[PDB]
Amino acid sequence: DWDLVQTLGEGAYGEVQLAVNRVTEEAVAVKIVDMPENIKKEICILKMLNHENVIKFYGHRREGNIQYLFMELASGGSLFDRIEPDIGMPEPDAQRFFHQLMAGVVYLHGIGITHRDIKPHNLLLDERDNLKIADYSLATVFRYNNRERLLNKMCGTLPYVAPELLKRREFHAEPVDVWSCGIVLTAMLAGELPWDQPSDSCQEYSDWKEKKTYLNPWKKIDSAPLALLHKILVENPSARITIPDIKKDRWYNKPLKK
Ligand SMILES: CC(C)(O)[C@]12CN(c3cc(-n4ncc5ccc(-c6ccn[nH]6)cc54)ncn3)[C@H](C1)C2
Repeated sequence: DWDLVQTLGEGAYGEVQLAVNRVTEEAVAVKIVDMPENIKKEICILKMLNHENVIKFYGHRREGNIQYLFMELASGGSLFDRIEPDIGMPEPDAQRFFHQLMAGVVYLHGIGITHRDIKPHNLLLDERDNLKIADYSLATVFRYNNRERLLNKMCGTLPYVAPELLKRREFHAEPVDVWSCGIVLTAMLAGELPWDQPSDSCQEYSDWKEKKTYLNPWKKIDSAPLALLHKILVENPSARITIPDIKKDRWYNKPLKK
């Protein structure tokens, strides 16, 4: 019924392909997984999703040991491909994408789900350039029956992970996703990642902690979004800005055009 045309992206288990229906020509995204605990959890999370800034899940089909996960194709491609290396993108476009990213993350956190791997390759765009949070292979429950569960597993992508994930045995989920959103905002406004990892052995991270904002990528960023990044990229997660307070930030609320 479907023909595999091109690879769309990668992940820790299986692969995501562009599939074209042999009868209707309908183009969709399909995740093909070989061989059980991890896929059952992923399917469960994908079934919970219903929001404008999260990738739409059509359903799943099992054939022997092979699992197929059907998702709405993001015709605008990835946010990664909108970032010009060493430049970024126009500040109004970055602000709009950031507003949409916050909308999707508030939605996930509201249903007690943490994404755990927010980065430009996992942020896709529809026909009208609406951002959509994709890939739930690392996603997990951090709140159930109004009771929070601490995370105790290391995962994600090193330039995007919060420092507490490397240091603490257990840590709160929401500040970790807030942090990765801050690295995404830095990438959008500067076209470069600030550090390989948020550790003391990383000079670029030490330089940020020492407020050396006269260095790249910070010197490419205007004072208003930089003031927001100073509130997000806070080492101590208990002192880090929360999403309700990000929504009150001067740059977040600044009228911008084109
Ligand atoms: C230019 C071109 C060749 O015509 C494009 C590029 N496009 C896309 C779409 C997607 N999609 N769409 C849905 C979807 C769900 C999950 C994932 C994913 C990424 C990582 N893990 N899961 C990726 C997904 N990814 C990348 N590029 C559309 C084809 C436009």
